[PDB]
Amino acid sequence: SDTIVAVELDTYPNTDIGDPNYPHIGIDIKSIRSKKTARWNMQNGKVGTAHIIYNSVGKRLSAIVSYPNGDSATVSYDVDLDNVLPEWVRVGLSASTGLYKETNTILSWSFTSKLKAETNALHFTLNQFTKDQKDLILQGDATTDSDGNLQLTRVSSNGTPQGNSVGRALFYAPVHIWESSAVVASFDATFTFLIKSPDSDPADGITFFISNMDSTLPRGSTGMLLGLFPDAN
Amino acid sequence: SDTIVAVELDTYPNTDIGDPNYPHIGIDIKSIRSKKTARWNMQNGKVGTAHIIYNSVGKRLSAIVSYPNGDSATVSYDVDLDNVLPEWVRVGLSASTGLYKETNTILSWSFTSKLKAETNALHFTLNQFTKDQKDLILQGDATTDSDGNLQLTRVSSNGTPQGNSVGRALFYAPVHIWESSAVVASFDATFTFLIKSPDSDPADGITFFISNMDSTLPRGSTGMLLGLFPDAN
Amino acid sequence: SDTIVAVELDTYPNTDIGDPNYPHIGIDIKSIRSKKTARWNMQNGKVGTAHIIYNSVGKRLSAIVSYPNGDSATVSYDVDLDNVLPEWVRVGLSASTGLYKETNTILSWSFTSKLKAETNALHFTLNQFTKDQKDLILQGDATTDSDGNLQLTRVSSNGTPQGNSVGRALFYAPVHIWESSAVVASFDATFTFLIKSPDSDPADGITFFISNMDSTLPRGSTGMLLGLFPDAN
Amino acid sequence: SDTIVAVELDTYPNTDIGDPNYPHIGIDIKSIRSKKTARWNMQNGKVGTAHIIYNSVGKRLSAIVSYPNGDSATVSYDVDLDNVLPEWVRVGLSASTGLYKETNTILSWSFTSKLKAETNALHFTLNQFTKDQKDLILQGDATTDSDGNLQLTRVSSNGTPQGNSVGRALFYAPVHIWESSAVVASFDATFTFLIKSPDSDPADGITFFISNMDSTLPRGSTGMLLGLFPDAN
Ligand SMILES: CO[C@H]1O[C@H](CO)[C@@H](O)[C@H](O)[C@@H]1O
Ligand SMILES: CO[C@H]1O[C@H](CO)[C@@H](O)[C@H](O)[C@@H]1O
Ligand SMILES: CO[C@H]1O[C@H](CO)[C@@H](O)[C@H](O)[C@@H]1O
Ligand SMILES: CO[C@H]1O[C@H](CO)[C@@H](O)[C@H](O)[C@@H]1O
Ligand SMILES: [Ca+2]
Ligand SMILES: [Ca+2]
Ligand SMILES: [Ca+2]
Ligand SMILES: [Ca+2]
Ligand SMILES: [Mn+2]
Ligand SMILES: [Mn+2]
Ligand SMILES: [Mn+2]
Ligand SMILES: [Mn+2]
Repeated sequence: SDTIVAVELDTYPNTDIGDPNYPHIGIDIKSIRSKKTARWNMQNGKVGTAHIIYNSVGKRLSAIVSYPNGDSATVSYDVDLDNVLPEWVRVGLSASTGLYKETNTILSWSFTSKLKAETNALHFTLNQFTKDQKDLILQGDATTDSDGNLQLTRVSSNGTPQGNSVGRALFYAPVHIWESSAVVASFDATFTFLIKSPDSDPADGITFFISNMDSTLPRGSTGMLLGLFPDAN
Repeated sequence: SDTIVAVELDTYPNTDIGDPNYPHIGIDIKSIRSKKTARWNMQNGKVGTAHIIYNSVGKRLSAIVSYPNGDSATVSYDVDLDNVLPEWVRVGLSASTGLYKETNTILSWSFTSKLKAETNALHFTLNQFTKDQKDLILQGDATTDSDGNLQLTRVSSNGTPQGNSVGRALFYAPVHIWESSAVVASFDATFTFLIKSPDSDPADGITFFISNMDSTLPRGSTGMLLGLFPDAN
Repeated sequence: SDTIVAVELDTYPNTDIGDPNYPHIGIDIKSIRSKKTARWNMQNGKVGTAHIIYNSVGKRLSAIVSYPNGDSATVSYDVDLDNVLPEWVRVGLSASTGLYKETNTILSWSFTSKLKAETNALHFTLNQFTKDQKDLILQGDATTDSDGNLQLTRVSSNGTPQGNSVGRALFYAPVHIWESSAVVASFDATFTFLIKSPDSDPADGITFFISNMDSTLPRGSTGMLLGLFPDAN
Repeated sequence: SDTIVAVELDTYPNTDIGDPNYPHIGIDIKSIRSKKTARWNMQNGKVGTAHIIYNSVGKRLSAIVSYPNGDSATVSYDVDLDNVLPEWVRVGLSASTGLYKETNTILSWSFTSKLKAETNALHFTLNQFTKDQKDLILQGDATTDSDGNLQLTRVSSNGTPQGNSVGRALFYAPVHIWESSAVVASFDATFTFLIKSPDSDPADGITFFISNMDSTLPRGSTGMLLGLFPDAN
């Protein structure tokens, strides 16, 4: 059993497991059933930006996703992540397709963790994903293509997405997401993405997630489960 | 009428104007009557650290003050500061003494503002306050001493604090604390301080504050009013 | 007499005052006659990036300018800037036109100064130049337009550049570019620009510069003198 | 054969292999015989700071080490590190004792790498070394003690250093120290250390180093060879 915290860019409504009946952004604390969601107008073929922000003093996990034309969606959830995650974690990106499909392309990814100037800190930014990105752990169908972009889920040589794909990219170094001696733990994550499908109803979405160090893809996690959970509890 | 947002390190309980009956940290939104407070054990003669954190997605102003031995106090307040402050501001530090006194010594001050990589951003750190600090606006009794520390309120050549003192230090450049085109505005401030008095009941406290650009010290603002407000409304 | 250090993007060869017979990048230490230059292929209508880097341990001022297609020009000069500049400075951007013209448009500007975690530090990034940018000091013809870009030299409502223009933009807060107690002083500057002319031989260029605090535009400084020097000595 | 670039804090003069006849700081490019050295007054029992700075435009590797009382030593060497190191590396700290001994205690370590806002970047800061620091690779005698400090070489429960010790600490994630598409590669490293011996002539020193990813401690590298080289060529 992996422990999971995640911000989800859910493009396909699986209303049976709690989804609203539209594309949406959500905050997932140890369950695919988001503790809080917001309506999200996904824009086929456009490059969006997700910003995730957490603060251990305020104990609020906040996320906003937006597109160059302005359209944004925002969700927030009161949660003390020091009561959820282990001391050391890995951070990652995941994505899935199912019966409906889409590109799950990452163009850039940034993360910053700070423990507080006796500050422990970790920060990375990736704007070009080389073929052998030695500081990323790729799982499932995730690969890096010839444009220097990360393809979380399978895409054909044409460029057309495929269904029933799962893929995840984890940063190589573990993250001291909190330590006992800290008065301020905090982190911020940013990624830009390109989701494009022929489907007038694409699937399934992208997430940013935090998990225990040794986390691999749970069996039975494609489509609605976003490569994060074994079931829908 | 200046517009003021402030985190206050209130060392003296003025219970008539809403104070708890102990030293405390508070969040002040356009009034000395803190919207939220927390018990704070001030430690005479020790160097404390204040950390202030705000996020426009979460709309939570959080603050924590602590000492090297660990003792911390934390307060948070839900407020959308985009609905309170003007677009351009100055950030500052203030402090007062009244009938009871204390040193209000600043040893270091950091600020970071980010508008979101089309990011407008401003960040400064001051660990030594030279005699003519050309990037600080000093108001009232504030001066910089021979140890490279900032003395917000008057201290004699001996080193003994004086009463009925007011002093403020504002950063020279205005701060674009938000702009309309932003999806993420956020800021963080940090300062270390040394509060020392012969009084078994020192007064009055230090604040970090944000205000309109042309803000000067309001008349009638010493002691309990912390150099921020003209009255106690 | 202002004291000036500058990296120059010289688009027009004024061979009489030391220029090479091509567009070039140069390092200017208290004289328009660059201490060191490099050939630069300016690309009409494209957005370039200039990166300026200095280190007080290595005592090397380095600059590189480049375009999205890759073409770059690099120049370096051994100089101890602690022996040239005053303790407190302002940093800026300037540009000129003369008999030949060009747009001198700034789209983004970043600066970072660090004195060394007892670090004094100042850092700003400007990606949108609002109409009233309260943290920039505009001089001469410099204004901000309706696209959120900074126009160092005059451009007509059409968008066509004009000749005999001078303009400079200085950051509002002075910069502690060095202090005596430092073991490491260092700074880095970045700006992106758009230079466009109908002229098959545009003029005159853009610079990033450091100067004394009270520096205004010297008389007789347009065209080849880049708004920095009173003469060509 | 590992490829090695290193800044060395050489406390013991091994004059047979090129050392000056005093403690010194040096720049080591693929050989223990420093390309450039500087006199260094090591201060027994005091906490020093080393700052290492490199820039791909200036192609100068610079280093400065200093103590709270001010005494500093500075060395610089013109070298294009893009012509020396592989694309992906690990960064580390090493230290040795031999016939003479000393503590080789690291209290803090920071590193920052930037490829240039299409910036790839990696940055970490470690101010407390927990018992199981999951983001450090420890080699040889390196361990973390009960004060949250890293002990590169063996120290007894008393706190007394031991001779013939070797130890290295490498950051877990590889570092894209340069990529072909970059116009600016650069990095900066900082570490604070405590070197203390009963010996009026302690040995051997601490280094910061960059090496190929799979680098382990070369056989025959203790004492004068600083855990970096197999021989003295
Ligand atoms: C019909 O359901 C399937 O397809 C949808 C959309 O692709 C997924 O959400 C789901 O998990 C299944 O894989
Ligand atoms: C007795 O009241 C005075 O002194 C206290 C403590 O110094 C202040 O809080 C107050 O504003 C007055 O100046
Ligand atoms: C002919 O010279 C004029 O025009 C050129 C190019 O515009 C400038 O460099 C120069 O200073 C004069 O203004
Ligand atoms: C006598 O030489 C030995 O001791 C010195 C100082 O400890 C080392 O530099 C050297 O490599 C050997 O180990
Ligand atoms: Ca779903
Ligand atoms: Ca009070
Ligand atoms: Ca010229
Ligand atoms: Ca030696
Ligand atoms: Mn969902
Ligand atoms: Mn109060
Ligand atoms: Mn020139
Ligand atoms: Mn040596």
